[PDB]
Amino acid sequence: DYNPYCLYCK
Amino acid sequence: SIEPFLRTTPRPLRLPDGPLCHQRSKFLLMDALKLSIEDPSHEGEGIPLYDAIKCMKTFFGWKEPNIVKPHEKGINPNYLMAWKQVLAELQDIENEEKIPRTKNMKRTSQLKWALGEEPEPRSLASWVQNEFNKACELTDSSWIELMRRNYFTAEVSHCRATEYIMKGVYINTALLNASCAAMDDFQLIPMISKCRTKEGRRKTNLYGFIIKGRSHLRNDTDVVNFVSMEFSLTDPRLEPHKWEKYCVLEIGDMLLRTAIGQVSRPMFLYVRTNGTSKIKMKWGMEMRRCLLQSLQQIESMIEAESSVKEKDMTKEFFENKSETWPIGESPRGVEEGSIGKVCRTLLAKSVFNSLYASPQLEGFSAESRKLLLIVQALRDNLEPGTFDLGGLYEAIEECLINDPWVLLNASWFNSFLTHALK
Repeated sequence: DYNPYCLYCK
Repeated sequence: SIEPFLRTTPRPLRLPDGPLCHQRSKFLLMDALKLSIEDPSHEGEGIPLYDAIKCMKTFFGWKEPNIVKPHEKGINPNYLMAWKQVLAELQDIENEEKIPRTKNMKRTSQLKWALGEEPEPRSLASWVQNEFNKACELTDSSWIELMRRNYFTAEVSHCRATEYIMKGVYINTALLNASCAAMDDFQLIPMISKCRTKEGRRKTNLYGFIIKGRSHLRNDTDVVNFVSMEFSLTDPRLEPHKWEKYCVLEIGDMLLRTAIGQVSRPMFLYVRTNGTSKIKMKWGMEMRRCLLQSLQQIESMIEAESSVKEKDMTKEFFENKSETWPIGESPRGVEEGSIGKVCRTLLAKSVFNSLYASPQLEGFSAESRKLLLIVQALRDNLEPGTFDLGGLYEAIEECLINDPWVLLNASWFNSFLTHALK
């Protein structure tokens, strides 16, 4: 389940 | 630095309770079925109606249509008759010498009814996420033809979200041109896209048809009604809630070479009345901005490791798929993926914001951004002002009613929050 917000947690 | 117990820890957003949310896109997405023809080597776009008839001839299982899931708030016989009417008019086109560029349909009582001459809360259904995931994947076809721009393009060209861009530019352009040229007439518009196959050949794709209603679009805001009629292999009985706005017919039997062998599966037609506007059509026509925009987003993420290591690591990041960003979230753990996944995830977000554009999304975006900044500052231990969290949660949560994409975005935020302020 892809969630674009997880890119904020790099 | 105030005492801990006084510090405000943002709570999850509250998503409304209700019956599951329903599909509200202008056309089908993951459930779409293409009937396709291989264009000649020379190619040269034929006439939509000619291609559409050609595409329909590639299917060999057509049968007498029947209603298998009614539109609860509709006159379902009118939908069946509307479909039969489309076939009759295609037959008439077939019988003339030349294929015409456009076809105006007879204004029968069923078409006038269907062309027409929601504040109740809904809970978030899992179909929305499933849609988003499918938009992120790669198709076997490339939907775009021809810096860091080049490596970006390699990754998104076969991306399902990019099919949706091209589908939406085509339909909205047909729909707009028909709207200008034939304001009174019920015009029959094939839903067509074009792609290039793995082998290199051009392909023309028929998803179905749209009948345009009356279109005196004096203003941007003025609405044109239309009936959409779209092939699919999705049985509506799997997820009835998704299809509340639709009448679904069974129109055919399709052969699939399955993992056991050759199966017969029913082909369906998803039918519904829907609306759009001059401004909404023009925005549909602009959907290629979604590629420029997500490009800007990726170039900016590659302008962080370009001013950190004093040398742009583009050839690195793209050429080496060993670097990863956090992309998904299995309760197993945070799923990570190559820069390709990131490019596609971001495209899909940009596209879905276009496809599911709404006032709710406008509110949600403007407000959730401010809370997002607070959450980032909290996570960096920076002590941002939380004095207006009350007003902010109100401004956000009054946008959480029934729109499936907003609901999904809210649900995504709540997951981010848990991980961010763990």
